[PDB]
Amino acid sequence: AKVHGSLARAGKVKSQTPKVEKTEKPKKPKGRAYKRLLYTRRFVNVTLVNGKRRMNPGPSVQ
Amino acid sequence: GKGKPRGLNSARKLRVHRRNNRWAENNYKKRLLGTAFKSSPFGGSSHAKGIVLEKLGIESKQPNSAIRKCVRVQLIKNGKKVTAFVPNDGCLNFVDENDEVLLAGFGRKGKAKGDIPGVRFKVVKVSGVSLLALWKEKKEKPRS
Amino acid sequence: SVGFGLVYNSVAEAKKFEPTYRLVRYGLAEKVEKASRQQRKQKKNRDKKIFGTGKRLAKKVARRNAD
Amino acid sequence: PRAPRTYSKTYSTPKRPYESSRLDAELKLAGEFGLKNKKEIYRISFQLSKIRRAARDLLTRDEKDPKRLFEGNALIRRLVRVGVLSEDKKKLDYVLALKVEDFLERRLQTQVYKLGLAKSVHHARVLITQRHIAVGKQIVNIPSFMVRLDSEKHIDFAPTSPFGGARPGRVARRNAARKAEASGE
RNA sequence: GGAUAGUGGCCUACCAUGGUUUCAACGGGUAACGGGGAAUAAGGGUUCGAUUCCGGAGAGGGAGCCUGAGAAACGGCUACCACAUCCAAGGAAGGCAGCAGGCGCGCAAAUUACCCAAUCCUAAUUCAGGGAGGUAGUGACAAUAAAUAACGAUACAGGGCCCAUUCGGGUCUUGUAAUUGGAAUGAGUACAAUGUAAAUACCUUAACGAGGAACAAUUGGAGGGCAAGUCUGGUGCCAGCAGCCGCGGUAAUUCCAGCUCCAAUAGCGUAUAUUAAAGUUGUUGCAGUUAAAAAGCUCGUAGUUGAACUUUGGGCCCGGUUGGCCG
RNA sequence: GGACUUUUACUUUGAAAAAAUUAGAGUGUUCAAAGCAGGCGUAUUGCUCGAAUAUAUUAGCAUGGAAUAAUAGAAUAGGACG
Ligand SMILES: [Mg+2]
Ligand SMILES: [Mg+2]
Ligand SMILES: [Mg+2]
Ligand SMILES: [Mg+2]
Ligand SMILES: [Mg+2]
Ligand SMILES: [Mg+2]
Ligand SMILES: [Mg+2]
Ligand SMILES: [Mg+2]
Ligand SMILES: [Mg+2]
Ligand SMILES: [Mg+2]
Ligand SMILES: [Mg+2]
Ligand SMILES: [Mg+2]
Ligand SMILES: [Mg+2]
Ligand SMILES: [Mg+2]
Ligand SMILES: [Mg+2]
Ligand SMILES: [Mg+2]
Ligand SMILES: [Mg+2]
Ligand SMILES: [Mg+2]
Ligand SMILES: [Mg+2]
Ligand SMILES: [Mg+2]
Ligand SMILES: [Mg+2]
Ligand SMILES: [Mg+2]
Ligand SMILES: [Mg+2]
Ligand SMILES: [Mg+2]
Ligand SMILES: [Mg+2]
Ligand SMILES: [Mg+2]
Ligand SMILES: [Mg+2]
Ligand SMILES: [Mg+2]
Ligand SMILES: [Mg+2]
Ligand SMILES: [Mg+2]
Ligand SMILES: [Mg+2]
Ligand SMILES: [Mg+2]
Ligand SMILES: [Mg+2]
Ligand SMILES: [Mg+2]
Ligand SMILES: [Mg+2]
Ligand SMILES: [Mg+2]
Ligand SMILES: [Mg+2]
Repeated sequence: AKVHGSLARAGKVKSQTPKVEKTEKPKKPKGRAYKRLLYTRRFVNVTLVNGKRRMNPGPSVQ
Repeated sequence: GKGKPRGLNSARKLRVHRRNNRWAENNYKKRLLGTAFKSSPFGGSSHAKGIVLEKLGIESKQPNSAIRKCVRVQLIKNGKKVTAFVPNDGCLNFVDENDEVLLAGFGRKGKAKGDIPGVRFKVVKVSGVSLLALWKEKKEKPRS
Repeated sequence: SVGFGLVYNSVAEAKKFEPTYRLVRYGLAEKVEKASRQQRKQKKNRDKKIFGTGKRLAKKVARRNAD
Repeated sequence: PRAPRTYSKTYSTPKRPYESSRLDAELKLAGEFGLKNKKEIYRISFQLSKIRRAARDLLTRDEKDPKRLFEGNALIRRLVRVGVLSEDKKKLDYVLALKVEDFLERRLQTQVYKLGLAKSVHHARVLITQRHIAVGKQIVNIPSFMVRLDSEKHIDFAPTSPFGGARPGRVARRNAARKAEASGE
């Protein structure tokens, strides 16, 4: 339909999100060590639950 | 009955009546008539490369609303004119006029994708570098 | 380690029968110094152009410039 | 115009990519056998599929069939010599119901755990891939060795490597020297 | 009859009017060399095969011929056609779909390197020659193996089965660290030897080579399909995302980002093609009243298909095979 | 005793057949993809198993079968047997 619409705000949001650098962190173990982690972590210690168990809960319900 | 013949010596018709009806099968017909080589902007080839004629701001179909930012391209191999979507935020500032870019399809089988009309190709490279790289600042556009 | 070994009845029937690279590995033969396959070949080809001794032909040549 | 040095691939991936069921089961096998990635489970999961088919087919022949016999016993015979097929599940019917771990059990890695040596399948790995083990006179640093019956009682530390005589490593030997040139004189 | 190595309308002379076709001739297309074979795995099929072996063909396009046992040969010649090089302007010379390399084309493909040591071929010939072949180089085409950490110590929580009246508490083993401890190893680097035609790498091995800014793994994703956040900050139907449904107009689980989380991981994503899923090509195995589809009607040729009946029953011999029981 | 289907289709069993690939047996390439090697011993002059097998559904050839389905034959007897 219309095909020559405005190009003047190309890159609007990317150029206007405040940059913030990533925090450093201890390296995470790569390879077999990771699947070890993941195994003992996901089900052996068993952490947070709900009757379903939850991988990534932001600050809980409380 | 079943409306098709069963006769031990009916191979002829079955062999033929199926050949005769493979034609309502789209992909088959497209493949047999070589549409890919004939109509299609690319050769059939997965990718093509052309030159950027103008920046186009194409307005999205309903119920959406935006300016979809595209480019008009002169495909080098047959000088066909085909318009292409520049993906990601403000990457239209990465391609210029007379710039030579690489286009590829939309995964949608030559049909157009999403709310962008008449566009069926994406811009994967410009001036020989990747687009993703230009965007994620892994590289620089070579100084034309 | 595992390899392969030969012991020739007499040193003589070795020198004859052994391939000439193991010969030089031992010292039992000299490392012939030659021009590379290319230099060789290219000489073969420069020669291809000449009919006869050429020790004739350089007389043909030398005649033309001394006058 | 030579001769095509042939090859084939050892694994296969699952048709449905995101079965959290299978994903759960897999991970268990990863930490209960100290595995590296899924391909190590995939490989065997492929392996197993070819066996059961081979079996499946022969089971469709007649019994006393020349082919079934030569290559039914053959199959079983191999599956026994390795520790996968038990001493009297030696039929074709049992090779079908043959499960996965049945294989994964017989890994060098799991075996090094299964008799002292390691105390941990993960210890067991980093030990194997470091010349710290030998089946007979043979040093073997592949976690996936598959230990055979008559081979089982020959998996000992190496003639080299501190854990088996002959020198300490070079981190021990590095220490004996730093308690030497300094405090000594 | 002529010609041929030779049959034959192969060619000629004469004589006849024959030869092929709805069981698809003839003509057209092919982004067509044929096959061995490849991909896809319930099956039946679908798709691919320029390309490691066999066969055919061609050497810029065509035709012609010499030599020879063999060529209609092209790293042979002759002519025309198309390119096109040297030149003292008279003349002369070239044919990479051999190996390298260059230009062009394009999304798309490596060194103008070493060598006859192997494999095998040629010749007058154990010797000579071989860009056949082999070697190294470039090489994330595909394929295989599978490092990126391992084990303690300490102090809390406690899986603590208990003892048990109570901050009482047996005692291994999970879980946590701006807390410590020594052990191990090759990626490399490198005396040597090995490997090689000479090298190089692999195999082997002295002297070296692990504590975080390292020896620091990535790729994509986190609404549904689909595994994993309704956490924070940004933007406000804009920028942008989204195969598909859809997300964005001020508290965005879908955009831009930080944090965390998921998946596959030395690999992960995108595009085009194809195959499964597809019983959406259906022989197996679909559909046709109203969803797409029974020709208005009947005749009828090719085609497909087409009732039943003709040695049935009885009676014997011979040597065989998994099972009864047993050692 | 050999030859023997009026004329066929069908089906069985074989023959002549390529290697590589495929399926598949043997073999510890340190595992594996591979490879087709290898193994035993007095290892001071040795011994020794291998390098199988399956697969081709067209057509042709050979062969066992004759159910199914086609096909021929005595009617102006111009019939059959000897
Ligand atoms: Mg819609
Ligand atoms: Mg003739
Ligand atoms: Mg005639
Ligand atoms: Mg006529
Ligand atoms: Mg056509
Ligand atoms: Mg062609
Ligand atoms: Mg083809
Ligand atoms: Mg081919
Ligand atoms: Mg074909
Ligand atoms: Mg071609
Ligand atoms: Mg030719
Ligand atoms: Mg050319
Ligand atoms: Mg000659
Ligand atoms: Mg020619
Ligand atoms: Mg040439
Ligand atoms: Mg030639
Ligand atoms: Mg070339
Ligand atoms: Mg050049
Ligand atoms: Mg490119
Ligand atoms: Mg490439
Ligand atoms: Mg040679
Ligand atoms: Mg020679
Ligand atoms: Mg001589
Ligand atoms: Mg690393
Ligand atoms: Mg470190
Ligand atoms: Mg990430
Ligand atoms: Mg996010
Ligand atoms: Mg999703
Ligand atoms: Mg989910
Ligand atoms: Mg928000
Ligand atoms: Mg059928
Ligand atoms: Mg239907
Ligand atoms: Mg209708
Ligand atoms: Mg009609
Ligand atoms: Mg009937
Ligand atoms: Mg002796
Ligand atoms: Mg027959």
